[PDB]
Amino acid sequence: AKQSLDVSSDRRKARKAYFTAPSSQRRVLLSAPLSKELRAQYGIKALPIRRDDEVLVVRGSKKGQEGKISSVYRLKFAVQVDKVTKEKVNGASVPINLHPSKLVITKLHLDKDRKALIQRKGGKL
Amino acid sequence: RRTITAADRRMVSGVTEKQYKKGMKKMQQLEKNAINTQIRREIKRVNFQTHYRDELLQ
Amino acid sequence: AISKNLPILKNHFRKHWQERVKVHFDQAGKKVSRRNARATRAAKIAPRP
Amino acid sequence: SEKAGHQTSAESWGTGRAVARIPRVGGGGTGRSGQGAFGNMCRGGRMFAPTKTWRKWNVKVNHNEKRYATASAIAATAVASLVLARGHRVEKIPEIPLVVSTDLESIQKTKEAVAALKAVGAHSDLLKVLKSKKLRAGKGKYRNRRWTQRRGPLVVYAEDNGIVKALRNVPGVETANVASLNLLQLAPGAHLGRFVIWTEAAFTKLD
Amino acid sequence: GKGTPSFGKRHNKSHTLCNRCGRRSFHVQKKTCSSCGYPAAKTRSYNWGAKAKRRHTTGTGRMRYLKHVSRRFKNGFQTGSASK
Amino acid sequence: AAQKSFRIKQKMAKAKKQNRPLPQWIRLRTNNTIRYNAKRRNWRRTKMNI
Amino acid sequence: AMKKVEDGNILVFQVSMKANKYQIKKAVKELYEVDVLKVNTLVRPNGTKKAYVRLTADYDALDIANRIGYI
Amino acid sequence: GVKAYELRTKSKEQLASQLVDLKKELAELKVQKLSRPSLPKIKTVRKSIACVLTVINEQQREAVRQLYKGKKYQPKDLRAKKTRALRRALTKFEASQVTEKQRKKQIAFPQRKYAIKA
RNA sequence: AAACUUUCAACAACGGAUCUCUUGGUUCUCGCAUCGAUGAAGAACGCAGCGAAAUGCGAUACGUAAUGUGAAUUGCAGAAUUCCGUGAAUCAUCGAAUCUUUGAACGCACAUUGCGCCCCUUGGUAUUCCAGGGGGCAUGCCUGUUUGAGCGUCAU
RNA sequence: CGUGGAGGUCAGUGACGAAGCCUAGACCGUAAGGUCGGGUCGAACGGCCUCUAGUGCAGAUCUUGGUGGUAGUAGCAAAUAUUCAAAUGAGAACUUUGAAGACUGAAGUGGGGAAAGGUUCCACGUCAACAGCAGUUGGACGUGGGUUAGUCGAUCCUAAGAGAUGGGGAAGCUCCGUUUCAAAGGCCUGAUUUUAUGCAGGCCACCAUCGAAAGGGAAUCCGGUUAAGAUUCCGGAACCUGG
RNA sequence: AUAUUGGCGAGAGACCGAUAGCGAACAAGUACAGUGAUGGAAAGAUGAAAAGAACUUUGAAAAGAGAGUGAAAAAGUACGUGAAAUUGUUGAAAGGGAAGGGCAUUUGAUCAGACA
Ligand SMILES: [Zn+2]
Repeated sequence: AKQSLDVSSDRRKARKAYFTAPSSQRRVLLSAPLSKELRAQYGIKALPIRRDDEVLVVRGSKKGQEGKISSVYRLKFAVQVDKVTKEKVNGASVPINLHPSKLVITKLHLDKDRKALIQRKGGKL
Repeated sequence: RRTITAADRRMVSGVTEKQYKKGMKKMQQLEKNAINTQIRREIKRVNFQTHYRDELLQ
Repeated sequence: AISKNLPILKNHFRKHWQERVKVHFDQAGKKVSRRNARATRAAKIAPRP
Repeated sequence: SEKAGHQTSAESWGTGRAVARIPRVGGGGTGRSGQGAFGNMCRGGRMFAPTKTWRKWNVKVNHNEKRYATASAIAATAVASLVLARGHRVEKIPEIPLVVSTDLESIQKTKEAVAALKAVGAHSDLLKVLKSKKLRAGKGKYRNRRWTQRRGPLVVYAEDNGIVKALRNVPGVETANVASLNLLQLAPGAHLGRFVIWTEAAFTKLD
Repeated sequence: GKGTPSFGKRHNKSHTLCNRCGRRSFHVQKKTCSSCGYPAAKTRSYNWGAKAKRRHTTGTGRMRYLKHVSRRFKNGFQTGSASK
Repeated sequence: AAQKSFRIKQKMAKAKKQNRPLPQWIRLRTNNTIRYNAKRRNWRRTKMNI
Repeated sequence: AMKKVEDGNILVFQVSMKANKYQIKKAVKELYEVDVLKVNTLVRPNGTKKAYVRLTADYDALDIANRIGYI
Repeated sequence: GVKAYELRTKSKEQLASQLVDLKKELAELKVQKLSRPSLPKIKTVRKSIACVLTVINEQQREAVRQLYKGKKYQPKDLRAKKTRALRRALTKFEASQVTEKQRKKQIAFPQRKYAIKA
């Protein structure tokens, strides 16, 4: 149970601060866990998502289908993954939205200020 | 001497003149439904002329 | 209406008493407010009583 | 609110029309003008004798009555046929008083306190309190009263070194000192008997 | 009549747009707006028009400056540049 | 009238700009419930008071 | 507007609201290095000011309309 | 698409010569817009115009403000715009003025600190 | 005997009740004190690559600069490595800027986007006439500078 | 007996379908009402011991909302009146073209305005709604086009009047009054460029400002021209004012 | 120490759950009426994701019927559940100037105990 009067355990005050979050706070809401390879390779349980990762779906009807993060859509709170494709009736394809809690990252798209993001969280290089 | 029409800008940004007809028909149907339900109410409370005459005395 | 064998009681409620009542819901808010002003006045003046 | 339905200036049309006598929103134009107001029965009016903020929220009890009820509940704790009939699983508990040693007051880790409760016999009671997590019924569940558990055993120390820090987290288990023995904690929901685990520093303080 | 044949003569306006409040309320035959008296100094404020105070009270419109004083107190009314 | 001022012609420009349907790609937005345009008017029915 | 161009030598601009028939005649004299003998402005009802500037005979309007690039 | 971090360093006449190029390029991009559906490139011309015009303005502002360093009445713009109350109230000195009775008394018998213990 | 009327059930309509939901409202408690002539609140008009509103904003116009986060916005259209970076973003932070015509309204007005004044420059041969630009011109009162008025009154 | 919430308990029930809803299907209770089976349905909900209340509807010319019978009924009848052929069209008593027939009959069913309206003006496309029948047509619907002034008006004057200032009333929002009981202003010359003036040097003693798109008022006509614009644009020919 | 139905920032509720709660959960003091002072509404719910129906056929077209999406079109923008008044269809039945109701029973429909 909480022990402060700064944070609120109210349902309306929590869901409002979720649904009207800014587009720089939705980044840390959309996070994903790492693999058994990546967790023992870095030392981080979960990172904020970033486009052009390589990901795997562990819950849902597309379980096992790996892919590449095509465009993280933090307005519909989701992320369209390549090779996660619904054939529309018109012969075209649409990418199917996944929520990033139900993903798992396997091959990461590193960068500076991600090699700092790991090391502030206590990982390796 | 135009290379710009009405339709030239709107064929690029979103809508298409076949789907525009499938949008224009939906507004005029929803304008009917919002003008029906106002006449479903105002006809009851409109005869209340607060300064009537009742023009028959003698 | 003077109905029964009851005590003749006077209630001073002719006025607009509803706009001026103060139901003290503060009674346990401005006690822990006071027990912090007896701590800021215990820390600001540091060894004095 | 004090103007909950009185932000509308209406006045009746007397008698001489074919409509009711209630204050009607005069004027014209929009769909409103012609409705009723100011009544308990009009749509969009005040309620009947509206609920005011000066009720009797808190109520007095004679202090000796409160010390009577607490001393009654403490005595009702120590009968086997009350705490079992209250709803606590006190079946395979060897002694109804259930005094433990005073080394419970120095425990600090919840892993090292839950085993200390399972040893003295709350193993079929913590399971009772965490297999019983159900959802609240009706409109309360969106007023921060969403879940509903049962109540568990109440361990009572005499001077704490993190026993309350240990058992704050586990569901159902409550802590208390012997001063401030709560009637709300001791007969929860007006039913007597509560599976109270005394430590011996408390059980010799209770004298 | 006094009804329909006397509703046809209504053409010449007696109110025009006000320059302070912007609604069709500036009387012309004596030059005084009725939603806020324009050649007078203070706006027409009233306590019996308690709903009318909400139609023109503060917090209604844009507040091009008064929605920054709340933020600008919280940083001590500080000056100078941000940082490096 | 035809001998209008400029205060009226300043307003009739906005009155001619605010007389069109809602743009059709607004309804294709994500959290958009705006079905028709409600403040739309024409000169037959609701006279603007100026 | 492009029928008025080839008839005379009459450029048709949409100008600012605060122009006063002299800043028009001084900036259209400047930005094109042309010479202007008549300017008639009106307020087109979109809140716009449309100026029927007539370039002096010594200049074609089609040469300026092809130099600008709006033909 | 001009950047302020390299636009600060230039001279004044180069910045005027940059603004009188962007004001031509906006005119040409608005000529081309009549015979084309869409042009997203015009926004990076308007923001470049504003990025030059901010740098010119806050260069000249600093050129005046450094000229008025320490002079007794610097102008109404370059004063620190606090509220209306905070300027019409007293300073920290004119509040901390005390007369020579209160000052001599407040250095003669000021507050002492102590405790209550035998 | 059908039609018809009435009763009922299933199926379909009209109709939006009930059930369940909730980024809203109400009431209570706690902390802090900050509008405006450096031009406020309020208002008119205008601004997006494609908006009529809500929101934001001022001819630098759904915004500029600084700082922080470090790879988007998304309805479509576009730049795409600017992606191991002086750097994406309808982001957050906000300390520097513009801030249209107004408004206590401040040159005189106002049912007018009316009409002068003074200075500094620019062109038209140009102290005077015209035009473009830049900054000025209100009243009441306080302190001081300057210039005066009064057989009010003093010295020569 | 029941309803909305609150404290316990049933380690209650539930996506293998919780509430709700329907059933001349069943059972229990004299009843208040409870329980089951079926169809629909898709996320919560009861029992018992207690606590609390914005708690039980047929009515109040009840409030809001919905729908009946009356009923395919009353009717859709002033302004003389329509007809034929063809054309696009899915379709024509109703649109257009022609041909007839008429009417308004110059205090017009004509040609222009003022108030007021505000884009209806005009072209292209179109008929879900509106045009109390119809509809391809329209003052409707969608998107674009259009108003050009040295002279015609406002701007500039003054009327009836409105209204600051000097003041004087008024606790005061503000009230009186408009030249009064104000020390109320502006400019040629010796000075003539130190245009500052020393006097020269004085001239009514005046006076904010608003108030007419029909009063007063400086000057423009013709001929073309546009889908829509004119004494405005084009061509030619005139003027008035300031310099 | 005291007050605070305003502004700003918070924290909670034995309160209400869209005819309630502020007039406003929604482009609300907006749409709208009045010359004006002021008066002032209605209006939330597809689905997990639009995967919003490709294609064929009749029709001038609105749409229909297949086919397809869907866990569900008994979820197709008029979109959760879909009550009643009211209405169509088919079925059952009855009817000499009302219909309804009470007690008993014939006939017709349906339900039943197991006494397996
Ligand atoms: Zn006003």
